[PDB]
Amino acid sequence: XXXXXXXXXXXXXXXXXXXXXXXXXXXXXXXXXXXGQVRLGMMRHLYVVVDGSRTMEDQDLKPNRLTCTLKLLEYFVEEYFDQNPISQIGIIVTKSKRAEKLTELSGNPRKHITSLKKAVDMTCHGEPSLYNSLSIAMQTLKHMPGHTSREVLIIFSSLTTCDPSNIYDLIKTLKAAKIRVSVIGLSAEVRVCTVLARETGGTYHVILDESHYKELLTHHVSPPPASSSSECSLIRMGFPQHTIXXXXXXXXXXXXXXXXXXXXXGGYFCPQCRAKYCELPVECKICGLTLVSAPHLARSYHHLFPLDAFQEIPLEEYNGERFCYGCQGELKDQHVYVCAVCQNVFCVDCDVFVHDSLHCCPGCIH
Amino acid sequence: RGLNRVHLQCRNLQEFLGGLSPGVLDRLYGHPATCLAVFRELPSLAKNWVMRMLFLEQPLPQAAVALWVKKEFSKAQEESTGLLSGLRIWHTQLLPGGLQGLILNPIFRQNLRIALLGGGKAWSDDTSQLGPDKHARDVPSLDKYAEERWEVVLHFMVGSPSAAVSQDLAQLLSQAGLMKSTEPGEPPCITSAGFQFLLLDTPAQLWYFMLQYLQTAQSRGMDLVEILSFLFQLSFSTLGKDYSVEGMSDSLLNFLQHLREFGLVFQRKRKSRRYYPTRLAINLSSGVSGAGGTVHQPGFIVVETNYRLYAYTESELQIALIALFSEMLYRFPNMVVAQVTRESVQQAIASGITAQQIIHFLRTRAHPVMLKQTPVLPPTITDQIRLWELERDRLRFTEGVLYNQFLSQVDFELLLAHARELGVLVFENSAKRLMVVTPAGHSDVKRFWKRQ
Amino acid sequence: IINSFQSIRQEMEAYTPKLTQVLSSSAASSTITALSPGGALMQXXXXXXX
Amino acid sequence: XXXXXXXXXXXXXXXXXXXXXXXXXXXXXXSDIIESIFRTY
Amino acid sequence: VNVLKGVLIECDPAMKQFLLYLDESNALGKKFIIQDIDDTHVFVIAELVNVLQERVGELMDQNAFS
Amino acid sequence: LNLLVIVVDANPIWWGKQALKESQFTLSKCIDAVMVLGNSHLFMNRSNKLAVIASHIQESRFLYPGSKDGKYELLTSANEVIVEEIKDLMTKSDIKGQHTETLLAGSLAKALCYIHRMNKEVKDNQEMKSRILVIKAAEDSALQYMNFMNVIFAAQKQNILIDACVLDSDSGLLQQA
Ligand SMILES: [Zn+2]
Ligand SMILES: [Zn+2]
Ligand SMILES: [Zn+2]
Repeated sequence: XXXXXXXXXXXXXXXXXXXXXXXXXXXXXXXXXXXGQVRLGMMRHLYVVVDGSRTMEDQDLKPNRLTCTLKLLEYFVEEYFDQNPISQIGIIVTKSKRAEKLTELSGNPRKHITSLKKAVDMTCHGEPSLYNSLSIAMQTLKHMPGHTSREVLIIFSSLTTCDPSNIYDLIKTLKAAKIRVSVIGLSAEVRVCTVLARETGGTYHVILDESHYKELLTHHVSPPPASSSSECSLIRMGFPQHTIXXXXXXXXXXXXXXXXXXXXXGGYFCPQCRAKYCELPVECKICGLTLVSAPHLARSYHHLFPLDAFQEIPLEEYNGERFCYGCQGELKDQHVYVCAVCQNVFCVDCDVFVHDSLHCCPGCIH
Repeated sequence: RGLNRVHLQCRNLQEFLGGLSPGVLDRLYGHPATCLAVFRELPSLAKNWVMRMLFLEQPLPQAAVALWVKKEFSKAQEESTGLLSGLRIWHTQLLPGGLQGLILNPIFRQNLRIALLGGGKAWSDDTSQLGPDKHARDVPSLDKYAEERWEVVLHFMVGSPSAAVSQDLAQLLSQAGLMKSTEPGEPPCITSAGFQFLLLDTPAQLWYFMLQYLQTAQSRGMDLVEILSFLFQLSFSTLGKDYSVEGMSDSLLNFLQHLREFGLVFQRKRKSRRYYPTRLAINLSSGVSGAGGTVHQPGFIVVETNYRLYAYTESELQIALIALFSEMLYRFPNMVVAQVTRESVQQAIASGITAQQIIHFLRTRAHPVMLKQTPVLPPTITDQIRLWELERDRLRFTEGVLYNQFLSQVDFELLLAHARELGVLVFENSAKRLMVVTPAGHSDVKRFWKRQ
Repeated sequence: IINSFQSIRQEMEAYTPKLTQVLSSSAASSTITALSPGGALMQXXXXXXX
Repeated sequence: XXXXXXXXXXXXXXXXXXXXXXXXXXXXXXSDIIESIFRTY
Repeated sequence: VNVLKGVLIECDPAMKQFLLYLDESNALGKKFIIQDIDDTHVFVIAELVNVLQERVGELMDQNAFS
Repeated sequence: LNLLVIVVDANPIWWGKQALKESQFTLSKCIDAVMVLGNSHLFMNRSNKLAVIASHIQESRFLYPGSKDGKYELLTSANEVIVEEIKDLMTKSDIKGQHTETLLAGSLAKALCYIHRMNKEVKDNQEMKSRILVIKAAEDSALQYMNFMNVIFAAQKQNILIDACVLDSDSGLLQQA
């Protein structure tokens, strides 16, 4: 009731500035990113199980937990389809001791984000059911092929995990069915989700803030490394070229579509069944082939020959290269970042840009 | 005031240059400053078309110009073509069949190509050799000089005891319609055009000075062409590098020292050979300084939903302006606290201000915490300001001439049709034969009545 | 490699013609002829006759 | 698989979820309550 | 016919019949309104239009006080 | 507010073969068309910005960044620094044999991070749209495809448009970009 005494003063002219700068510096933090030269699960049928519990309506977040969770899942679907194109998502809301396959396992963000914009309007009545949700996710994820790192992400809030049967035989089955389940938890640590996470192979985490929860979902965007158990197969792939209406439709093949459609003149075929698809990449609806344009293999090549660390040094320190090798600007701050191989000079803006978006050192290309 | 009230209309360099003599225009493009300055005023279509057709000696047919544009944009296309045509850029030629060729005015085209590439003139830059000059002036001190001189002129309009205007400028202010002298033992008042001049942007105020200054350029032996070439030579200059005067006539010397009185140019001495084009002179442009922030000065007025103005600026000028369109309560050495009362705005429109001046004034000086809002003003306050000015401006006046109580009905629509024919129809009736024609154009129909 | 290094080291010494060298007007007229809808680089494309 | 791949187990308050009333001796028609009593007792 | 060179007044009908009331009371010097040519428009003698410009707003503000 | 970033593929081997060809069109008219495009872009609006990069065989050195002959003044200073920078670049030069095919991935990387820092320079009132012109005249090496796609996807994310004028030969990676 006396927080007003948190503001001290020594000279009081820049001392209130020092207290405000200490507070504003203590109101921020940096992320923790991990590097690996290890095998990753790059075809990735992930399957999101959201709570629809009573505890979703609690107001620990700035809106209630349903709204914030659903907003960050909209961001999650966006960044996951932005970074892994082959993969798919399916969304289950778990509600009233039963599980509901809200959006089936598909690979385009339009249907999922449309369903989340719908699912803002829900009710969140009852206690969850981890049994039935893992059962529906298992039931769909039995028969995906063995090289797929089949992954479930349970955004789980409440504590009473109201199952209708025994949920250690599910964990033994899902251990044998080489699935991988990771739970992001709200407000607590629950022993059953801990056993599920450490036994199926996943990772369990509990949420402080908006920013920490964004860091956790960003941690689950990237393809997680594989165990010594998952099959390393060789999936047969198809690379259909784009085909416009051939020569002003001189002996074309006028089709409707293949999944309220208009008359398609041309587009993408299939090299297996010779059907008609508008969008690529799409799993072949009548063959079982997977269809790839092949920058969609190049969109996720940075995981395989990855980045390295920047040697971060704040001080002045021998810098005979005053200008940024990134964008030709002066280093007006005390943070200078130097690469490993070429050992050029980069600033903070070039650091965040290279390590988040461009994914390569501009020096090592030269 | 049996006409309408004095609405301060900025010409925006189109109604100025469109409406002159084409010989004046063909002399006007005889310096590359004027060609760049008319170039940047153009809309983006006409911009890209001039830069397309610049390197070309053949009159392209009309079909290609109409056929360079996608179909949906023809409504927003003919404005650029018509604006090029009326401004004597596109003079029309003929392909030897019937195709009406279009070609840029070779004075305009040659001097744009001088503005982009090497040239035969020298932009009237000169220096014999004078190095680091005796009392070289500093760039923030040029900013300070601009602020001092132009705020002295603004205080003179406001009517402070800082009246350092040297009475040629006061005669200019009386001649442009801003400070009316009445009962000639020296009260200089403010016209309502002066109040609307005050609430305007700084480049808009200076360009309105240059337009109403050259509106009466038939007085002192001045010519429009050389003065406008010197204005467009000023606003395409640099604060850092220094200039010289040798290469200017004596009427140019009188205009340049009158311009020194304006504060747009920092001299050192009257008989000197050097001028420093000030930061007011560079941002001389027919345009808008913004809707959230100004390059000149960052905004300083926080307008909260309490109808509450927080001005973070100490200046007697801007305090007087906020006194014009509001009423003021607290004054601290960093801040002024004012409230926008209904009665304050109804006082600000009794002296005559259409309240787009007020809303654009507050948008111009929007404090950088008031930014990061997409409606930078609270729309309750802004729509309340507009509703207050619509309560004050509810009468619309027109001088007319009456036709009433005709003996028939065929001559009724005959007089109405003759009014519509010569474009003098104002208001009509359907039932009781009560028509309004233009009174100045009435004598045509009146002598038609004496002819039938 | 050696021939081209010699010729381009000699080339980029004497430089900057801006008025004269850049465009002949007949090349610009033929370019406008090409980018007009019946010439080269206008492929008679985006037709899509349905 | 099934109606819900299983049913809703009796969480708690199977007598006090919508207690004695499908609106003491009020109406009794709630499906969760009758199925949870069928399992529980 | 009867050519009078008066002044057209455009308003909203509330102020139209306020002008009719104000002309019936003769508060600007004369019966300055000639006739009523619309549901909206009025005619007024040209030289009393400035005293109109002041006193109409002033008397509308005076009517909201008693 | 707009930002054109011209990238001129200054392969000294290719333009050397072009200047020993004794054609009409040499590197001088290429860099002069670059500067006339740059002065035209700065000329179309006051707020426009310009940056001109030259991919050499072993370095991505930028070219950019009173009135004596009648131009606008900042156009004169920009033309002087571009002329002096290409004269410092191409004349004072080197010779190596293992790496003689030109590069385009690094200059595009510098352009991407330059547009990033110049978008951090932008204040809250205005907003910057941006594009990268690529004037290509040589044959691109295949060996940097792993790199090259990456900068394209960066321009996919950063919403930077990419344009290309290829001069002699078609280029599949650049029409792909
Ligand atoms: Zn197929
Ligand atoms: Zn490196
Ligand atoms: Zn940098």
